[PDB]
Amino acid sequence: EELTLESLSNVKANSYSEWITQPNVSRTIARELKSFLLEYTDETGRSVYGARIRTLGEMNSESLEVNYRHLAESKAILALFLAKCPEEMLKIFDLVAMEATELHYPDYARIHSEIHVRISDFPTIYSLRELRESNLSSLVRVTGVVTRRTGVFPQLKYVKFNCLKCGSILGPFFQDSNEEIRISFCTNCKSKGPFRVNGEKTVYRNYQRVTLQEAPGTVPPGRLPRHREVILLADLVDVSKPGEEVEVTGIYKNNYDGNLNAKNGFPVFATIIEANSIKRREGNTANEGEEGLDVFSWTEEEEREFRKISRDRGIIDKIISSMAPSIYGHRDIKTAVACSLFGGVPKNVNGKHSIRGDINVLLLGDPGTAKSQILKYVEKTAHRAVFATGQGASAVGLTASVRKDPITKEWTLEGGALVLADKGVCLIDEFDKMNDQDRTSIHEAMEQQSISISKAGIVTTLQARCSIIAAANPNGGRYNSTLPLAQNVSLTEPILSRFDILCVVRDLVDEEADERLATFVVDSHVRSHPENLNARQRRLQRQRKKEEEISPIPQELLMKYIHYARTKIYPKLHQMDMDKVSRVYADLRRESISTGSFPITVRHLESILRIAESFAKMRLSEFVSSYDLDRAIKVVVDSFVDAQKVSVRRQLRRSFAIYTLG
Amino acid sequence: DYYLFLLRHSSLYDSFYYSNYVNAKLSLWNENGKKRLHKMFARMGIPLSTAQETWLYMDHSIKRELGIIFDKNLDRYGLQDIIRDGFVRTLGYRGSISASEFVEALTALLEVGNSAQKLTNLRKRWVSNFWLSWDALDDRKVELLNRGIQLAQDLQRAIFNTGVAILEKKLIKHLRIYRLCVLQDGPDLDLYRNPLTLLRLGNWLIECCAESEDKQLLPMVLASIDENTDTYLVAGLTPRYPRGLDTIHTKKPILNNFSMAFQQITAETDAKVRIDNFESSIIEIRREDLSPFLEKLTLSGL
Amino acid sequence: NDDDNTEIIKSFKNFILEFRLDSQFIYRDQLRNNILVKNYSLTVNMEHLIGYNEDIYKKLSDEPSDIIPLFETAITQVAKRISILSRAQLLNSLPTFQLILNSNANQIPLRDLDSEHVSKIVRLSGIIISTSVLSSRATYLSIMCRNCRHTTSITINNFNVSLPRSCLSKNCGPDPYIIIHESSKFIDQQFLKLQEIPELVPVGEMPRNLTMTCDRYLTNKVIPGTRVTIVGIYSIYNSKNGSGVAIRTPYIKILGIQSDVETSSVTMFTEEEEEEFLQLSRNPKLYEILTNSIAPSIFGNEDIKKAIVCLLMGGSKKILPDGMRLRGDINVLLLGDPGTAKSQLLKFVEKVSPIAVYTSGKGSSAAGLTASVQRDPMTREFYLEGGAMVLADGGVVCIDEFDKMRDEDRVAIHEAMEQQTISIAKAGITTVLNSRT
DNA sequence: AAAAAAAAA
Ligand SMILES: Nc1ncnc2c1ncn2[C@@H]1O[C@H](COP(=O)(O)OP(=O)(O)OP(=O)(O)O)[C@@H](O)[C@H]1O
Ligand SMILES: Nc1ncnc2c1ncn2[C@@H]1O[C@H](COP(=O)(O)OP(=O)(O)OP(=O)(O)O)[C@@H](O)[C@H]1O
Ligand SMILES: [Mg+2]
Ligand SMILES: [Zn+2]
Ligand SMILES: [Zn+2]
Repeated sequence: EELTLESLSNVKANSYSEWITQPNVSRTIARELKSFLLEYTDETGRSVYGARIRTLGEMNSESLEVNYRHLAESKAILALFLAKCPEEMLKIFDLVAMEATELHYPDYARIHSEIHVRISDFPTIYSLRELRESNLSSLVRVTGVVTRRTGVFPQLKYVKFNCLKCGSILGPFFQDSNEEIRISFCTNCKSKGPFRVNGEKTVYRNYQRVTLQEAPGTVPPGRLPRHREVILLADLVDVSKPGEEVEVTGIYKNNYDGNLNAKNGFPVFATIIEANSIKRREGNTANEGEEGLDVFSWTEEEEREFRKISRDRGIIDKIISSMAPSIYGHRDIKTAVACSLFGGVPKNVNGKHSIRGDINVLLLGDPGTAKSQILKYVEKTAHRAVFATGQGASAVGLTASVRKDPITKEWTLEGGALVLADKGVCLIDEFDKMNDQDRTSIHEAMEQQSISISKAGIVTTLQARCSIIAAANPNGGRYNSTLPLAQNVSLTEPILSRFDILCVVRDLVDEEADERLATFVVDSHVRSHPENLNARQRRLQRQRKKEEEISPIPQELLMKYIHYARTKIYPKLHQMDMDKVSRVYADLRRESISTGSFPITVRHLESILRIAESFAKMRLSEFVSSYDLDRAIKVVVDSFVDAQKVSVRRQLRRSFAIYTLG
Repeated sequence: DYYLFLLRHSSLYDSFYYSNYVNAKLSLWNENGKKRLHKMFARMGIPLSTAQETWLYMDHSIKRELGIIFDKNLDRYGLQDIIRDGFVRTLGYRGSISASEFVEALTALLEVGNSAQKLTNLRKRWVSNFWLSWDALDDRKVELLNRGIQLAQDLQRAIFNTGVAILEKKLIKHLRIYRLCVLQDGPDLDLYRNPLTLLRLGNWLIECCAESEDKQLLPMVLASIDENTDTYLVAGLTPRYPRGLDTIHTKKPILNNFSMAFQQITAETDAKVRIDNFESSIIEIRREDLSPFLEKLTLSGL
Repeated sequence: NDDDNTEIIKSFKNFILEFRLDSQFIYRDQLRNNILVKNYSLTVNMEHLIGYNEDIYKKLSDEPSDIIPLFETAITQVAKRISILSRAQLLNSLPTFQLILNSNANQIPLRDLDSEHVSKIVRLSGIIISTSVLSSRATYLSIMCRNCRHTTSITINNFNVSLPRSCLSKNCGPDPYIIIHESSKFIDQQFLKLQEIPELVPVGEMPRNLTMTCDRYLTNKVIPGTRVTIVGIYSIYNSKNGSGVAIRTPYIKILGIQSDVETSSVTMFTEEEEEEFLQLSRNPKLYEILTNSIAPSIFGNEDIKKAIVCLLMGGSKKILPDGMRLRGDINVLLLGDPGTAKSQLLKFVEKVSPIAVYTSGKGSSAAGLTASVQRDPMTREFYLEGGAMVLADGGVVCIDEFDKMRDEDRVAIHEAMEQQTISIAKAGITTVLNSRT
């Protein structure tokens, strides 16, 4: 038996589907696939799939992710076979993956009997409009949005029957999730008769089906969307959420239907898509830095690099300077944004007191100050981001809404904009113009971190953990430096007090500043010109060279670092000065409304603590040191003092200099 | 039986998590320890959700084959010294109790239950706790033992939470003769006014220190704070050999010279201490008097 | 086949008749005290069953729906043994006894339930949102034929039967049987809906609902809006009337219920807690020990806490022979500057009160508070559905951002709070409804 | 057929 790879080039059967299942070639495919995933070497010289299997064993999950381009660069014929005949290849590849997993963990079958594989990124991408007859029974990659999700129900996987006319027990049968098992002659007795399921000896799966429309960002303008049906098997249940744009790699298949034939009067068949991989594509449209189902996941070596680079001196400065590397100046805005997207620690006292652990930021200033670019970068880098703007958002659109389901005909809850911002940031542009009724509906979202609805006989409370970043413009289009903040905007104290860090940006006239800004802008414009081994990695090193000149660290490493710090590190607060902070709060209560107009309350003390915890988080440290508290108090004092009239700004600056000596 | 913390009354995951020997051998105070523990569990084959259930409802087949699972899996991680032989007592349909679990329950019930005037009040509280522990001995009472078991769990949690912070902060100063660490500030420091609780913490710390690559056997000094009295409670601790050592290097157990050092310093210098505990290596010293004293102990022949 | 059933019944009867700790046979005395008060039920604790013998618990955990009825008939056999005399040879109005279980196993969240929990005993917690009306079920059916016209009896168990084929032995039909409704035994069944607790919902998701079924004594025990702990069986029932292929909607069969309120709200308290409450009432500084206990995490406010305590205690309801009503509650309004901790007291007041609801005045409507007139799509009939001010009847309702509430919505509460009754007239429904809060 | 929630004038 010549089980050589080159013998697979030429087919002897009429089609691939009847050739792959041949016993002679199937074992060759299995052994070659084993030699592939046991020996594939990455750029560093180590088997990446080994680390993948170790991590899978740690997390005891169900899905092992195999990269498509890895299987394409080496052993392209197997990739072609997978692309043309997915159903017949995934079974063999699951078998070999199970063998590989049991190689590292003997007796792992007790944890789970079968393993499912996932394909990372197929080369060709289609749309819902571009679907034809040719691409049937083959892998497809479809981008869309989720509209209606049915739910979770079990299914039979290994079906057996007991025929009582002859006492015959049928063997284990499989189900294709869309076809009913139909047996004609009922095994050896060769006769049809009554039978029963006898489900005491059976195994179960769970499924979920969903409706997929077209993304409004890719539909032709003024046209209508197209709908398809997507079926999710085990380990893919509840991964997708309503209203979330997704990209699904799956298999295209067709089945008969009666009413569909009746209405059209022609032999037309229905089509469904069974999912094989899902990738969320909400907000973060930047999808060129790295490949994979998720870009916020880290390997063990990346964790090691995080720990190695999280201990160097002055990492806070590098993190701040590496954010928005194409915007000149505005150091305070960068620091505030970093402290807002790193967050704090929520506090629960005896399960009976609640302290919010997220920081809000309000921006304000003159036009032409690139606030919207900062907001766009924040949306790009955050894991969960939602963009609202001006009057285009309503009060019930941000919060939860109640809707009557057209099918079952009863009221149900519809997830609002803020619900999608859980463990994330919600970004608002043109905050000032938004109508007051559209603005007063986020007070609980800012402070109470919970949404309560009592409408149409439904009384429920919805949790919301979101950070709000807003941008606005002052009255008259410019900030009058010789007037207090109370006469610059129409917002009141109840909304102003809920913002921790408030930044005021002024556009002045300076010669050397203008020359420097012009030089930086011109060099940025020249830098981003579209015209200046494997060519792809040469393009990658060119991108890295172009990137290293404005940012101390690469962007994808920064995103994974932010995710890791938000997930695992929880700072603790023990050895801090009681009296310094208490006296500073007393001093801020002094002056303020007693001399000016800006409101200061107990919320700002908790804001100082949260900023200190955020600064502790940035270093991947479990305990808050004194330097972090000094930085936080300096930031808060500067932000307070830099929002007064020009008559008292110098006086307050020299009055508050005793707390931030350093 | 095994060197495990309340195996028959807590989940197997917590039993591995809180065990002092396992902690020392696998460094569970950082994340690599938890990763190694998860590798251990996955290779043994017990599901993470199954291992986090009560021992009563834990799967019967795995409870039966646990011995073989441990025998085949512990060798790679090097925990083959955890298996030993112990005594188990059963009375009717009540259940099963082991000697180690019973003594831990008794110790914790002694620890927790229910200037000079406050010291006398503390001492009478301690004698009342002793009487309650004595009453708990008889077989007719079991609500005085379930409470002790749950208090043991709580106290071990608190000790672990304080020790991880100490090891993070690196408060263990390495002097030329003896190591030193002082719990100047932190949470729940009022619990450590009990000498037996302080000895428990010191035992865990000395086990962690011994289970390292350092080749120095030095006595350890541990101190705490009682802000009401403004006094330090200082206890001297002896070094200990690794539990997995032969008898040839056990010619004589390690002695304790801290009592002699303290008595000599107090007899040659008018320090404001109060040496009255039956344990001669535990003293109460003043906050302002701790340091000079310390240098004296550094300069005196130990 | 029958030998194994007899062995299992004998094992359970031996467990009941032989289990003793110290000098008391607890279960026999429990059966006595239950029969004396006409509560034909028995409560089994898992720890006792495991301590007695492990094989019985193993068999119960393996296939519960097949084993439980054997235990529930062994219980009634023992009850007839130890409650009536043979008299050398009647009423015998003793139905099959109900079995209730308690356990302390690890809880399982609702969203964690999957295919591996089918036909297993699980313990979980949720919140009750709606209770169905009780319906009847048949247990002992007297069946009459039409052609041969003989009598037969059918005994039906509730766990996990159709008209028998052919007659009992001329030439009758396939199923020539009818149901004799008189001389038949019936029981009660009820349906409940369970919802995930707010603090355990995963990231960026929405609560999921589940359906539970209870029967006999377990019915009419809970009310909507109360946190409960349920132990039961997670099984699946097909839906012929009702997408997909070979689908099966799951549900829960209730075996045991624990509640914090313990359905106390006549007096259900025993003597120990009664004397404890009396001794606490003898404390001469109980007012301060209660004022200090209202949100000890909030500093400075004292008159607010005294007002909250006075509201929690409530007034004394009064009625007159003339028919007029007098209100028996006090309403407290907090109207002050921001940052003075007003909502943090509202959530704590919601937590302390036995019956309370917390809602915002912004996301609320007049029809979404008092009573919403829904319409069943199937039978096409109108019926009233409760809002938020009827769920909080007999308790306190927590409203924040009262000024953000719409003017048209704020007027419906006038009569509801000044007379404690709401009157509705919609689609021919004229009902006065009581709401005291 | 009748009640109740949402966006736009
Ligand atoms: N250092 C810089 N500061 C400000 N703007 C900069 C800087 N460098 C470049 N720019 C350019 O300034 C422009 C400002 O963009 P944009 O008009 O969106 O800002 P904005 O005034 O904050 O917007 P909006 O109207 O939403 O308030 C961008 O085109 C950006 O490329
Ligand atoms: N007296 C106080 N003692 C302790 N904490 C306080 C006190 N007053 C306010 N706080 C703190 O204020 C924070 C915010 O309070 P909260 O949002 O409930 O205020 P509020 O007065 O109800 O606001 P609003 O009027 O805007 O609804 C909380 O974290 C709480 O700890
Ligand atoms: Mg509020
Ligand atoms: Zn046959
Ligand atoms: Zn007949």
